[PDB]
Amino acid sequence: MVQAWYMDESTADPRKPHRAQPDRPVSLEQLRTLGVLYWKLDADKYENDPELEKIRKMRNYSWMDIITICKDTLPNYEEKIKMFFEEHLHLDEEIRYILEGSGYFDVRDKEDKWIRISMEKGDMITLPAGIYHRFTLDEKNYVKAMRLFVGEPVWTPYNRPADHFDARVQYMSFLEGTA
Ligand SMILES: CSCCC(=O)C(=O)O
Ligand SMILES: [Co+2]
Repeated sequence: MVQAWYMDESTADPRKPHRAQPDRPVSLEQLRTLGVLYWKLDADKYENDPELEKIRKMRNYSWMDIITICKDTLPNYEEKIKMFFEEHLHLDEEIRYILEGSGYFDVRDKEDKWIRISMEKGDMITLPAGIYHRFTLDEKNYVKAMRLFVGEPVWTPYNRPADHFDARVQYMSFLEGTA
């Protein structure tokens, strides 16, 4: 199953796992209290998968494309991966389905402590509008992912602090309502 954990107190080498000691694993159930949802799919079938279609229709993920984060092939690579990793939020869901490779999504918990979520081939995640998060490659330095969106996408990150947005206010209101 999908692995998530609280992080250690080192700020060095962000692509390493940074597991807290002793281990403090985080379950899919705890992630749901943060509004973070997850599905496991057969990523070999991504071009034609009834199971992905079910999720997309349920959630109205009407838009998708594919992105490959590779030191060589990605245009403006160095600036892009810097922007992914700055703590930020969006006014829309961030939905990513890992087709190849791997990476980490870090998200803030209810006490603003970092949880690291390890995403691998087959893993699909949605980070709710308003959640503070960031993304980094892991030490394998490669990921290929499907991006999905509810309608035509707007990718704009708002780097923390971004507390004034309605999407953030509504998300805080959502957090009051979960366990
Ligand atoms: C695994 S997708 C690459 C990261 C990304 O697209 C983002 O942080 O917005
Ligand atoms: Co983001």
